[PDB]
Amino acid sequence: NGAQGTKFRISLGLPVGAIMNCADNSGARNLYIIAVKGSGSRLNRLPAASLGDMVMATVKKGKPELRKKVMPAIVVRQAKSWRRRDGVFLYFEDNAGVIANPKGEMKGSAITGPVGKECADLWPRVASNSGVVV
Amino acid sequence: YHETSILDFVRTISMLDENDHEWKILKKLKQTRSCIEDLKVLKDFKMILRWRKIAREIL
Amino acid sequence: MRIYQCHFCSSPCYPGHGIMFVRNDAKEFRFCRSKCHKAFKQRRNPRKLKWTKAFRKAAGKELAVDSTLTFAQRRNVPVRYNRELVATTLKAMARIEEIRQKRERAFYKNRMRGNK
Amino acid sequence: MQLSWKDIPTVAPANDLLDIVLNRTQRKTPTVIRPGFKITRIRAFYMRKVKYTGEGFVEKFEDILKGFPNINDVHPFHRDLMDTLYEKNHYKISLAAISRAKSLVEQVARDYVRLLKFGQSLFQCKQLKRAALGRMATIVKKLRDPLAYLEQVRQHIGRLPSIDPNTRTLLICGYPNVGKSSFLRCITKSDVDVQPYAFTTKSLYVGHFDYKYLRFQAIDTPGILMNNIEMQSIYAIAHLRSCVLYFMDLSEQCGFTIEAQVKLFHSIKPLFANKSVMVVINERAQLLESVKEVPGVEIMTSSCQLEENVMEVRNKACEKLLASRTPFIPESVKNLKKYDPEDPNRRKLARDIEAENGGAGVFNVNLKDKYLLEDDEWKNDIMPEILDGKNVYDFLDPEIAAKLQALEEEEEKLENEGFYN
Amino acid sequence: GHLGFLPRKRAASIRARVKAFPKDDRSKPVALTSFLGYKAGMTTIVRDLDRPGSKFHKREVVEAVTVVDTPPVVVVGVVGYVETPRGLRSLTTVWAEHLSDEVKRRFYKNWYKSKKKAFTKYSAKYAQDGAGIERELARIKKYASVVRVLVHTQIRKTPLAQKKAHLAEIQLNGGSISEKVDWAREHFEKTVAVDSVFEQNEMIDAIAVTKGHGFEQRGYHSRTSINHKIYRVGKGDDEANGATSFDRTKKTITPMGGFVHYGEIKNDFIMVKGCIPGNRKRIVTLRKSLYTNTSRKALEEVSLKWIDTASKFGKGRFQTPAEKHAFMGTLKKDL
Amino acid sequence: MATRTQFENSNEIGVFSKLTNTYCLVAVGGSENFYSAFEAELGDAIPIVHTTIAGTRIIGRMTAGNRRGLLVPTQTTDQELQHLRNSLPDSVKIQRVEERLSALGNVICCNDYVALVHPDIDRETEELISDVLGVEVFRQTISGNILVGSYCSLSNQGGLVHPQTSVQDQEELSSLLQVPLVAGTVNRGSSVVGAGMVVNDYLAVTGLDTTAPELSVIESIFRLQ
RNA sequence: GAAUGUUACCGCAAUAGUAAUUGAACUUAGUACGAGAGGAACAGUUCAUUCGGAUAAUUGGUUUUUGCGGCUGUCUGAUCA
RNA sequence: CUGUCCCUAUCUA
Repeated sequence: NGAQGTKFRISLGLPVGAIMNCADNSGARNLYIIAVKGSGSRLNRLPAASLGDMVMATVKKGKPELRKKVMPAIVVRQAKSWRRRDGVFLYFEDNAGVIANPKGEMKGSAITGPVGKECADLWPRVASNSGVVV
Repeated sequence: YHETSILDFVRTISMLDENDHEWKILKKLKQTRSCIEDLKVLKDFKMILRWRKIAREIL
Repeated sequence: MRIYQCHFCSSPCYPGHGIMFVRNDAKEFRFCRSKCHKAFKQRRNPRKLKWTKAFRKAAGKELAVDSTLTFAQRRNVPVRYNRELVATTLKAMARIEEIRQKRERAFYKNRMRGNK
Repeated sequence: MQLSWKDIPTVAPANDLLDIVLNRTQRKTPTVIRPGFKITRIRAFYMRKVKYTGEGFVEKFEDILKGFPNINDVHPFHRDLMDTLYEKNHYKISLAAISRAKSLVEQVARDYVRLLKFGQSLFQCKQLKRAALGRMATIVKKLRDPLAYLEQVRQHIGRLPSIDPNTRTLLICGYPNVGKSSFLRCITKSDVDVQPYAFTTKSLYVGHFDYKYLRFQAIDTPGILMNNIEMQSIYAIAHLRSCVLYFMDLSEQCGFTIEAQVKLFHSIKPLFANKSVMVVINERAQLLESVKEVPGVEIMTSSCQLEENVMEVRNKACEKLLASRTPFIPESVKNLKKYDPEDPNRRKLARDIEAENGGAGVFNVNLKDKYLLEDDEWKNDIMPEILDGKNVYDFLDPEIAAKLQALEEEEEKLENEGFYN
Repeated sequence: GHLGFLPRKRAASIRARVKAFPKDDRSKPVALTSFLGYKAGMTTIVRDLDRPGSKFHKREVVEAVTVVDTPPVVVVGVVGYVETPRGLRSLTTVWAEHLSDEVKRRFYKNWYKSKKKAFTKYSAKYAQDGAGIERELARIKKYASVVRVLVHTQIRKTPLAQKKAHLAEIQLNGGSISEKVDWAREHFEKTVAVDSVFEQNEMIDAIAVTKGHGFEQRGYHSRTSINHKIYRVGKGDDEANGATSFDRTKKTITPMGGFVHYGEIKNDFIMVKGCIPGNRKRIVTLRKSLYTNTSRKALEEVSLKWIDTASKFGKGRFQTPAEKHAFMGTLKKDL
Repeated sequence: MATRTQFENSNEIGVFSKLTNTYCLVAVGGSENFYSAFEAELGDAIPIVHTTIAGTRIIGRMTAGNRRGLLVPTQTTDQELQHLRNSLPDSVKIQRVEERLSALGNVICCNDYVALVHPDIDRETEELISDVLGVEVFRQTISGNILVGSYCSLSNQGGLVHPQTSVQDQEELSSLLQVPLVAGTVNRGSSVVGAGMVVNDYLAVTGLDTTAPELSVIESIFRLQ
């Protein structure tokens, strides 16, 4: 659910334990990555997420309601240089993500800041709640 | 995104229209416009601070 | 395909070459090579580097404005793509490039003449 | 769950369950040891095998207990429905038998593991392990009858209907053999023939239908005249929030006289009086006045052999249950005919063209010949868009001839003055 | 690791001889099954992707394609192979009576000190009233069940300084082995165009020795890469070979200032997506898929949009000197 | 009146396509069943154009416009703009917009007479929208919702607002536009009304999961029948 | 690395090993099935995880290019260096 | 905050 195509192996720069700003008006400040769903288990490799990936994260900062809980999160910014199909390499300002249910429905009424094109084209609901795509 | 009128920087440090007569007068000075509005892209803040001090002295 | 203009150096940026940066203002910074990207990371002013095209334009070492440069205006209004229009535009582009070369040479000669 | 317990795992008989557990114990765990091995090693090996067998038995028993719904702890309607088909006390005793078997297996495993560690020889350890396995088999063997009963009730419960008492619903009641299921056939997707013999339906039938966009479904019942088939209908009538329709045969069919049917309806009235009842009649008609003594019951004179009044009854049952700047439209759209899917002559859509060309993974939609142009001769656009490293799109524009002429005039006016030399 | 690639020892020679050849359809017209060449750097290509189903359908995609220098190949002889219980056996061989200085040098290790008597005796007997060459041709036509053609590369037409050609055998896939030798006879001392053996969008599999790495022994081993599509085939005399139907700029595919560790492309070349085993200046042989691997990716054509030909040494902002001059303008040393 | 379909086993009909009273836009894909359904519903009555925006299939959200003109974001390539011009009649203006809020479909909710835009949108973009599209523009937020385009669908016959719209907000929007507005849901209770369906003066396309009461409400609010 | 007239070139193959792996996106699918709830599959195409062989076409990393330019310090009486 | 690590690569004597 939520996905709209097959994964594209973009550069990974968000291994487990990373922290990223919550780019939504849901009230959460940051998201702590605990695991990367859909990733491969390599020998000693830390599961690494990327733009457009769905991962499980816990709200380490924000209102107490979201604290200590775990919910699926979608990465909207990676900040790591990766090769887009349109020739030029690009990287975002900083790491960011959003919190949504496994069905792709965003908890926040609207997303803030730039949104990766790959994630927008793979998560239609994210693009629906996005205002600045790239 | 953060957007503020640097024209009003005279009344301000925390940060770092030609119709108004005040900006027209401030433009007549040998300073200035080239990169004042490019704060994020700019040590050049010293020039902006000097321009602000000059404007305060004039006004 | 687009031969973009580097934000810092203003040089053409062919596909693949260079790197890109994304700002919260939705604008994209294109750098033709790692040198320009590293210079921008240090927040150096492009108008204060002797080798940047912006400095040369501001410094007057090269023609800042010319009639031939108006043809390169970014047109956001598309056209019906008439083949005759395409051929005329190609010929005009070639002639304008020749005229721009001639005018740049004349400007350089004017700036150079006087070294007695 | 609560609707249909089709997810219950199969209850393997005592012989099958024991065989599966023993095969799992023999396969997964190791079985190679020697008398010369360390005594502690042999003790640990035997204890591990016994513990694995006990854990497998416990897991099987726990899965059986969890999958099976506790009749007492289920919705009263479903509870009584299960009680009518399966004796509630017998089912509870059967479940308690499985629980007792699991407890005995756990106790045996713990006691033997406690005793097994003290074995002073390989033979003693082997004998203790064999005794534990025999105890487990005997405990499982005694459960043959309850295990078979559990398997039968599991295989029978899966096909039971997913009745939803909370939702607004209508119940088809009446005497048996009155074609009560014919109304069901013509009002919903259900499929049960007239079958002129009375007790065709040994179980309730349910069918869904929609009225005024609100969800509805109808439940069929064998009928009433003290047996399981008849008993289950009583609880369905009582507990369900559905309205109940009474079917009567105004003919020699079913042999029962009109007086007998009316008397039976009156006798069962104290049970469905609050259900917003309706009567459908599938000096003779004079007795209908006595039936009408109940304010809430109507008299739908009809015959279930056709759709003479099923259409009106469908709406009546639902009604009773509920009682309880200007726009711009291009002329082309209004003139274009609708795409009739069944007509072979309908306009060929992109789907037909793709099918005639090949699969979806080999046919590529061509945008050429679709977009408009001044001249269709050059529809095969090959726009270069690049010239000596220059973006043509930044120069493409009409009336550029005047600009070129002005530039030429400027060049002429600059050359005659000797600007270049 | 990969036990299938063991032993990871040094290759027998720089020229990795082809172990297997594609199927032999004895009814098809006579044609070559392999071609020689030399790797010449690499370049980036951006093109549209006509591939239904893929999300990037009707979209431009950047890709890297290698460039191999393939000067016209010249045939100097043929080999007849008979079938025996111990495998194929070469019963006899023939030559054209004329051998270029390159192959003559290939037969000598100290050329300048050699007397250069490579084929004087054989050539003298070749000029008789036949009965020496026709006999061998008839013997091949009679007993041989498969025929291979001997050819060599025109190193003297290559910007490399090796000055020595490499002999290589190529299997003939077409007509009966009598038609094979009949066609070969008409090609003795002749040259075969590169575009005759391959065409655009055709898939090929390369075979060459990879870069050596010394002790770790690593590298310098023979390797085969399959399913490589040909994006464009050009000619040395075809000016503007790098000019796509869209770019239409009169610039050669040779990068500004020449290739890195390689000269300039002034002969026929083959452009194939992806990399190839070996490095620049390494001799590479090209096969065609070893079988009918005509998948949709192979079937679909690649309409080139732009070809990168900037200065590969260091960096590059322009594709031709004219662009650099126009952008930079006149300079002090210009006038 | 309305139609229920799904694009590539997806319920976000409006995300992957845009519908107007004179033209329609759809994404590019091997499974053209979406295009087949559009042709069945419209056929040759109005042009159907396949066009990606910056290579995205969410053109329905990246671009916004009306029957009088079309707007595309900066990320749109020149080739895409040329294809749009060729495939679109000259009667409909095409104008690239340079703004931070590139999500025109989510930032701009526009009909043939009036349009709503994100208040943060700069004055120049608002003036360009008013001129090219020839429609009045007012900065507004539906019951505090910032993404008016995604959470609001507007048409000359009516408009659908997100379910959490306050009654006062509904009345204010109805007075501003003068067309009746009633809160509702699409895609079986989906809060993103503007993404799951598209609607023009005569045609409405919604997700297959939309319930019959939802379809009836959509038809009634838009006065289809 | 000598060896079987010598020297060089092109070859066959007994033999030893061997490799690819699994998943998901869409016409087929809202079709069969099914009262509903839900919901297949073949053939086709397009991607993906791990593993392995190669390349640096673009990008990241690396500088006894020391290649350039600047900076704290001292010496050639100083500046050029 | 760091190459301890995901994941290693490069330079010097």
